[PDB]
Amino acid sequence: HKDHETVRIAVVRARWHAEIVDACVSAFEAAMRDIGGDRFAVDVFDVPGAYEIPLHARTLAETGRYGAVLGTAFVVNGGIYRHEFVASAVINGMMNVQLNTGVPVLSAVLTPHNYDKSKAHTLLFLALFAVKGMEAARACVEILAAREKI
Amino acid sequence: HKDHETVRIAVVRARWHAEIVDACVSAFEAAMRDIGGDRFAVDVFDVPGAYEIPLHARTLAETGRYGAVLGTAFVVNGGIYRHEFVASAVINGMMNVQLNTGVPVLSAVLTPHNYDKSKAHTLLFLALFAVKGMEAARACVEILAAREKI
Amino acid sequence: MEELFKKHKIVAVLRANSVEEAIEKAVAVFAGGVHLIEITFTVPDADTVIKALSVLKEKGAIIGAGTVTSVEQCRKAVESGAEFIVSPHLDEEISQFCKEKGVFYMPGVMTPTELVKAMKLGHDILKLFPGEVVGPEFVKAMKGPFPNVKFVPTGGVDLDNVCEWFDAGVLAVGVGDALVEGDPDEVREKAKEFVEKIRGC
Amino acid sequence: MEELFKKHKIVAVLRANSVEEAIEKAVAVFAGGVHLIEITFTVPDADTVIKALSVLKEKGAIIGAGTVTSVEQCRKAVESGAEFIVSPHLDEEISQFCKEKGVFYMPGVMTPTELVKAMKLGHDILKLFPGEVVGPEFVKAMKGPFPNVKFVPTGGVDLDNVCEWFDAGVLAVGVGDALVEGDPDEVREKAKEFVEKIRGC
Amino acid sequence: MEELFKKHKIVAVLRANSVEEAIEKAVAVFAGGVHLIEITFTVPDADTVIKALSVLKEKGAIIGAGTVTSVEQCRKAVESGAEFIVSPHLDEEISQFCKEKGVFYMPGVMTPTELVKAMKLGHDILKLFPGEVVGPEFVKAMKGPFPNVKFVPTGGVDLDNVCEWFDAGVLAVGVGDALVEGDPDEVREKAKEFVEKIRGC
Repeated sequence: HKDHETVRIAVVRARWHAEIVDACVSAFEAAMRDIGGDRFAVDVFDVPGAYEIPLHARTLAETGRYGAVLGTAFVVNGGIYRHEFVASAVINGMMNVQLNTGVPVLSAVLTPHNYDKSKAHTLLFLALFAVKGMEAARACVEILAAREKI
Repeated sequence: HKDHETVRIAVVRARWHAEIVDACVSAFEAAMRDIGGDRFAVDVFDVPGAYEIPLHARTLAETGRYGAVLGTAFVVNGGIYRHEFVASAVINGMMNVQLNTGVPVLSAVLTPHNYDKSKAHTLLFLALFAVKGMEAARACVEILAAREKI
Repeated sequence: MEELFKKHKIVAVLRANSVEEAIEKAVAVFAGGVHLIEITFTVPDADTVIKALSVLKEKGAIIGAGTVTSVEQCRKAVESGAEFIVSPHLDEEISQFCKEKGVFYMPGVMTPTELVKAMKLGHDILKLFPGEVVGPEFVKAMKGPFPNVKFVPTGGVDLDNVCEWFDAGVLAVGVGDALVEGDPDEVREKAKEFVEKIRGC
Repeated sequence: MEELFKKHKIVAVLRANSVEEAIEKAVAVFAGGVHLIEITFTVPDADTVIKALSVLKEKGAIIGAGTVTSVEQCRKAVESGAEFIVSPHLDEEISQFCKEKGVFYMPGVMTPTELVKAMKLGHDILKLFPGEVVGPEFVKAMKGPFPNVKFVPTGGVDLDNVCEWFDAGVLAVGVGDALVEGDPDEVREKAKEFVEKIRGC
Repeated sequence: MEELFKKHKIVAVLRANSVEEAIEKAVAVFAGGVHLIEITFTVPDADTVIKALSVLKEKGAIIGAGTVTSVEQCRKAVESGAEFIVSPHLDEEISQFCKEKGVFYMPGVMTPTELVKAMKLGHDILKLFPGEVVGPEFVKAMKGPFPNVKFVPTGGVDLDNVCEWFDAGVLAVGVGDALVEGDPDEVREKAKEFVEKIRGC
């Protein structure tokens, strides 16, 4: 038939610092509508944190119900322990998932240099996440379409 | 039949700094009862240290007897050698296990910025571990249930 | 709680914007010598804090919760293991709830009328609040008509006047920011200063 | 009244032995920058004053009445156009009357128990009285257990400490003799001084 | 916008070479107390900045865009959620576009003729620009023939003379580099200084 099918996109988002993580997701969804032109539709799923994204995203990617998956989280230094170990496992995890499933996984998992949850920091990240959301939507449409050209 | 089966959860815990690691495990078990409502049950296994968790947890995950596995340990800088090499291998190990078995593995392996086993430090970590236990129980129920929705 | 107040003579009052913050202060305070710790119920996720700090009970800590204004809040404080409940004001519903649950309750008062209503309900230990308004003078004046009433003032208490509060006849003093604010290491030193100052008077 | 208290941060409290005196002060106060004016109900023929000063409403004045101890007094304050009623104490009959009439009511309190009774009846803005006894310390202490309660103290307020009252968290301050006593020209200058001092803090 | 200009008395004018830079300044400025923020439309990818900063609207920020010279630019500023549009000069096409869209428009003027053309088109709030040429003297002089015209000067405004601009009768002042240039922490301190200086005059 003629390909007029909606491309399904999944977003998997961490519940920590949801006010910030969701800023990205909301911006992403709006941008997908602005760019996609209803050629794309997005479903959103929650995950406890960044750590579980690679399995949740994969379970979903291997289902064949999505053209692409966006993982997102705000991973910060809590002042107690080193967060780098998880952040490393997660970025490598998502990289491995797209290489194992054939479904591109975009990363919107941020590891800031500094975040003390100050008034200014909270506000800064809400805005920066909204920007990343918009960038991810553009990346989504362009990469999905680009792989279709091979 | 009707699904009224108990979800089996395994916990694999390091014997180093057991007073702290067990604080997490005890809190986890209590929280699983509080949240699970007897829909879940948890078995606990000991492991010498964090290093062996990925194989023990996997042996168990590949047995099919558990819906999910929680690994836990307190990995610290002994002042003698760098502990980061193991911590890296372990977090990557657990990430690889859940991606190889299809059984989510939760991480409650902590790598603190500082721990000199002072009075205050010991007490701090006993309480922080109890908190992580409670968080893990919530994550467990929610992620297990979330993957069931795909 | 009756033995404990007499034994320690001080209650730390914690306030925090997070679970981790509440824990660090509780530990600095406890590690520094203060065993009776009141967690304001208004700490975001106070319920988590109250339950997580139950680990310190095996080290001799007594964990309870303050700023309780309702029975629903009490129920959660009890659910998490609070040893005691402290309210900003005498409240009959809180008191009856607490009696049924077996959790120690300390109502707040400022005047003889309020004091008496609490006595008539069986509460001989009162939170005096704000201590900033009534002072050690109130505590002493009350001993005339109410020789059997014990107070634990909150506010108006620092290491500079803690001995005045004791000369006046308080049972114990609650201590706020003077004891619990600052870097956890500063907090631990402050706890030692309060314990030692009370020890000496 | 909620917007108005936030907007102006000051209420003049008038006392007079005559209608003409009350008018001259109201005008000096208003002309000098204070828009929220409370007329004590005890001014001889206060009803005349309240109604006569309704002319200032078209200039942006808000006219209400204070020292209300009963519903009969409230009825007359309402009859004359009072925007708001302020009582020396929380009074359930005044409160219910005011709710039925749609006139803003501000009850008086001094302790957490009284504060809470008012909260339970829907009054989150309280008259704090005497402010001379409780001070800015009370206002600040109350924010812990009652973070959503606003105060408008009367007494204990002058231009010397008005900023302390604001640092403590008051909504607005009522001002008595410090603002309204003296020659109407002196009164007008005092009103400017209070407005400017609050403007700066 | 009419209420907002009266309420805040200051508009930050942002300039940046990037999206991240514009955000950091907007946040430092906002966090420091300035709620009305104008984003020059010439910021590379200003459209991204305008839309990304829409998150601050729920915190009380008002986000608009400046240096608009055409209707195509206006359309994008509107598309991204600009609350208002400010042009370097009165422009009839911008004005008509803005009226149709319902976005507040503030035209720029320097002389009575330009002022009047704007009045005849329904614009009683004008951008005065450069304020560096005309000064507070122009603003005051204009009140004679144009008592109903409000100005928001840009340029010639610093914390050293902001009160002169207000004595002259401006509605609000726009502030450029004096407010927004420097390290985001320096910017936040400058915002506090401007707000406090205006607060006092």
